[PDB]
Amino acid sequence: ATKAVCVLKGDGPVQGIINFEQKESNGPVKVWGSIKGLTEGLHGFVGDLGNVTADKDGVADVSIEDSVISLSGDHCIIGRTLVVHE
Amino acid sequence: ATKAVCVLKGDGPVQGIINFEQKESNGPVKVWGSIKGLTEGLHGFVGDLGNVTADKDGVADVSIEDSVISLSGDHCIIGRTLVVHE
Amino acid sequence: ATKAVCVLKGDGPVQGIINFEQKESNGPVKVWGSIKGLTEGLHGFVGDLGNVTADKDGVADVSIEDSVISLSGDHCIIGRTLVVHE
Repeated sequence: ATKAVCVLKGDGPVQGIINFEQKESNGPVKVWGSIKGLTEGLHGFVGDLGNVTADKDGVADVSIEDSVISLSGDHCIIGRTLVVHE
Repeated sequence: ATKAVCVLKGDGPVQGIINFEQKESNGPVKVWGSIKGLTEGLHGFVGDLGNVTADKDGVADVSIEDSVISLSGDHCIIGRTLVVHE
Repeated sequence: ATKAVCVLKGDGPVQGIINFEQKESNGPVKVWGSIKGLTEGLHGFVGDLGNVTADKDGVADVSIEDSVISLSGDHCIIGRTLVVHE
């Protein structure tokens, strides 16, 4: 099979198969999400209240996430500031 | 099979298969998320209240996450500041 | 099988399979998330209230996480400051 990702025979759910091949990427990558799996029965081969949680909160005014910023020059300031000339 | 990720035979759920191959990446990568698995029965081969939790909180004004910033030059300041000339 | 990650036969849930191959990466990588597994029955081969917790809190004004910053030059300051010329 030489190179082969996610090779299988039979049954059973398969979820979340990711193949990344980068050549001089120079960038941000974000993989995220929640997975839930269950197998029952399986004869001849009780309910649980639950929840998976991956949220977020928080209040701001300047928020940068998974971004690329480039500000080259003079007086490159991030956030509040005060510049007075003469 | 030479090179083979996630090779299997039979049953059972498979979740979260990630293959990363980078050549001179020079960048940020973020993998995140919660997984829950359960197997029952399996004959001839009680409910539990639960929850998985991966959240976040906090308040700010300048927030940078998983980013790439480049500010080259004079007077490169991050945060509050005060610059007076003459 | 030469090179083979996650090779198996039979049953049972499989979660969180990660393959990283970097050549001159020069970057940040973040893997995170909570996993819960349970196996019951298995004949012929009591509920527990629980929770897994991986959150975070804290308040700031300048917050940088999993980022790449490069500020080359004169007067490169991170945080509050005060610069007076003449």
